[PDB]
Amino acid sequence: SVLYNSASFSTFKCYGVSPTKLNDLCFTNVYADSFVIRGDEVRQIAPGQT
Amino acid sequence: ERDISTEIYQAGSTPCNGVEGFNCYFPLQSYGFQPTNGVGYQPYRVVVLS
Repeated sequence: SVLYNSASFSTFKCYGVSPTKLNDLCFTNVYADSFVIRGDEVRQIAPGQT
Repeated sequence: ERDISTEIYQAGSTPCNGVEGFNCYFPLQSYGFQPTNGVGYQPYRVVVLS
């Protein structure tokens, strides 16, 4: 709930689970990877692109 | 049970009022059926008998 209310972003989505119910799901050993690319290269950033 | 009516889905906050913007999506989604696709991705035709 602290991901969209203050300010929207370009694209928010999740794979294998609805992003709306991130609260009830319970993960383990969460990593955090971040970087900066061109906006045109966003489509390359997908599970099943190149 | 069968449902026919199509309404724009709302995801969490930001009520849509039938605009399909952020966190709003069209309820249905099409296919990519082609013979060139994989064997699993090929369309099968189902006839249930009850």
